[PDB]
Amino acid sequence: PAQSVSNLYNEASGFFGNGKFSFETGITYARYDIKADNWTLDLTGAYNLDNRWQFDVNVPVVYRESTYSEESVSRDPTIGDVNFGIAYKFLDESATMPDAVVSVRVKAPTGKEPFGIKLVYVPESLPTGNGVWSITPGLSMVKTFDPAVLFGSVSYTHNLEDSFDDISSDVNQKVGGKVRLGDSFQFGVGVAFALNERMSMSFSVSDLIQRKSKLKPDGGWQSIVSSDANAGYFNVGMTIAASNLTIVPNLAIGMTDDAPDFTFSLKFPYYF
Amino acid sequence: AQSVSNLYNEASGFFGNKFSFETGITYARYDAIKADNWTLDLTGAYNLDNRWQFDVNVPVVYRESTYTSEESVSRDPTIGDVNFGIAYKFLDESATMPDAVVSVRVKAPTGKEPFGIKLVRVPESLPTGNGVWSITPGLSMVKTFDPAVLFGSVSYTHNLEDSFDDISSDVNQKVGGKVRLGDSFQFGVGVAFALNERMSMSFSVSDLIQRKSKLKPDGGGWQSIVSSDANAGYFNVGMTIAASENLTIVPNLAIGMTDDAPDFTFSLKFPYYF
Amino acid sequence: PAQSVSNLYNEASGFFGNGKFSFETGITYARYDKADNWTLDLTGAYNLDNRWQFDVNVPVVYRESTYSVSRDPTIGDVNFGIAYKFLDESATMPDAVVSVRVKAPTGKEPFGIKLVPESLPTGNGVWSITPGLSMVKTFDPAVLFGSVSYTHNLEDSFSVNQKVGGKVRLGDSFQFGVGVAFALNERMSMSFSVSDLIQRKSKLKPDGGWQSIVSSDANAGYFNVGMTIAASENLTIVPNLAIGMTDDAPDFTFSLKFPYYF
Ligand SMILES: CCCCCCCCOCCOCCOCCOCCO
Repeated sequence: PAQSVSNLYNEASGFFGNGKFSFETGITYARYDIKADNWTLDLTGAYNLDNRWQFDVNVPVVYRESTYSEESVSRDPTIGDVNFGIAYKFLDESATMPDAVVSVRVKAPTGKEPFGIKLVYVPESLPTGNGVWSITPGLSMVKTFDPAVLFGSVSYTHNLEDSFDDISSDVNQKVGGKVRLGDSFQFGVGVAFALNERMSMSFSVSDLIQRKSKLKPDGGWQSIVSSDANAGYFNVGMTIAASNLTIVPNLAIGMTDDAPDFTFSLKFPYYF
Repeated sequence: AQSVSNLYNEASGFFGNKFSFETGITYARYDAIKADNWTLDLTGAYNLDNRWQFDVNVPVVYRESTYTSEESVSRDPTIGDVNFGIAYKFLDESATMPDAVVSVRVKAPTGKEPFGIKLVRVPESLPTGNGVWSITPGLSMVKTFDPAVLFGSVSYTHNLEDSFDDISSDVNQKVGGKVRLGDSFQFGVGVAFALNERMSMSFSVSDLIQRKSKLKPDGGGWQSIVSSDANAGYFNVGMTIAASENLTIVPNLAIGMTDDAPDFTFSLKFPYYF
Repeated sequence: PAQSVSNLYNEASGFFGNGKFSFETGITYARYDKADNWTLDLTGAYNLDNRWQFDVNVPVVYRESTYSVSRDPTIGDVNFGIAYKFLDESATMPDAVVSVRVKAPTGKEPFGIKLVPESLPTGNGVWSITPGLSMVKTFDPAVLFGSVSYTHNLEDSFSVNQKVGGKVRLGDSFQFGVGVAFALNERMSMSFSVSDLIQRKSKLKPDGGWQSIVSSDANAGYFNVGMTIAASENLTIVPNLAIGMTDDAPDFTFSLKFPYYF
């Protein structure tokens, strides 16, 4: 099973199932237009049991400079909302069947919370995480139809309701409350080709819908306006085989207002 | 070559593979005022000796727009502007020469006119059409340079003048009048490959330029509307997928480039070919 | 050979490999949001032995910035370019090339214009040395390729009720891109690429002290889909869509160019 195909399948299927363990460094620039430059170092380890089950942690690391006639704000490399996945390959591909993988991705509020950030207007700091617990079930198909590998994916992210000491952006008020960050549905599809024994290329489109954030001061449920979100991405990416070592570059053209203008990913999946 | 022919149908606008029925779900996202527009197209088409083609399209228009606080407007499954189309394929592809099709698109103002809709200060309602007739002549050429299939396409939209009971956005007033919607030009090109016996992919570009719109209130004079004209630009990525070689699944992303065009537009078309 | 893999390189690399004298004429449309810009680029070129290439480019610019101001066709910023290949590709190496472009301020400078403003400019109005490195390399069938450049702008001396006059320093600019290309058949190729221009801020000193212009800083992301189609033995047709990504690019840009190899 040549590395172009197997790198292509890993990337698409979300299921690092070439070896038995796997560690991966990723670096991701994103550009928001408030002008804003955001880099993101990801660190991600995964192990495999019975060719069929996968477990993994991911640790994100976040530098962030936002500019607001103009004044600058910063956040130096902090975590990160740490997330762990479990994944299960319920269907192995055949002529009649696709490859299929159900998964669940719990994510925890380890990063700096966006709530309580006062306004000395320009923020006194920038966040690194939305401040709540998420749980994201998800599905992904992949099937080779020589020489196009078609692939696709759905997921839904329930956030869990949490409470907070301070939720006033105003510089004089400790107004405590609690927050339901509303749910999201995430859809995406695309097609990939094994260009040669080592290289593979992919075109894909994904979209993300967030269903509006309710809030409750210590008061009644007053939902945050402007908080619901559509986020459209268009992606061109390879897949370049190096050694066990691999480089995976990707561009993400921001089709929506809420998605960043573009985003350059450079991932380095390494397999023991 | 099932995908060659599915590519051409799609590129040309000319069903080669007698009768054709086509159901077409489309989503489109505007955000400049946020808006989520769903369209459903029923289309039926006859084809005569791969030479003449008549067809009819019936759009159906769900719509939802959003204007500290902020109200929303909606618009339940109302049908849009129906249209009949005659296309004549005057060149056959050869070594020397392309695959040429010339066509007219007669488009009738069945949908809910935008004019009159009183702005309840946010609209009272959302339109489903432009309220005027229009005939749009067009050309489309398609030529292989194996395995690259080049294609092109150009059209002009002449809108006819029409009278309305009310052209005013005011709730408090009713001024009837006439309108000339500014005519529009539409150029676009692209390339397409057959990936296998069932599938094709496409990369394409397109532009729509529109002349400005004029009103005439009674009994005043013609007055053109500022910032009414537009240049809607689009980048397309697409595929053909022969499903039962009879059924064809046609997905297509469309990335808006210009503020005048929808942020994106996903499309699904299910040509059924008899 | 082949004629595509040739023309593939010559766009990616910016280097006339397979020719002595070369002349390229091209037309470019760009929409902003309202403005409409066309540019006619007349490029001449000589190349010595897949090793040195010299080239002259004259831009001629027609613009319509609808607030409604025009600027009838007029010469832009004429530029020339010494360019030198320093690695020819092997199984191991890439086709590397180093380049230096001087761009002289032959276009109408933007600094004079008084605020609908009187006229539209057709050039930044200062000189600029502009070095840069290219790579191309075939990993059958993928031709990977990439670019890097800095852009030093030179200082010069030179708003309506009043009329002040002094020195200006245009921001320096780093640029870089990457892309895969394909040889589709004997006559034609297809490309895909990305690039981001990063313009540093711009100081201005009245006849006074150096004041940064807030806003003059910029980031111009672009995404490009392209082709080379071989017409004659020596005429390529080079179409290229360039979808802008950030607010500082144009919404879009088509370019048709026609390099003839004489
Ligand atoms: C809260 C988590 C963020 C939402 C991500 C959901 C995406 C799940 O889609 C399944 C397919 O994913 C494709 C690539 O994912 C790789 C991540 O796992 C690394 C294993 O090597």
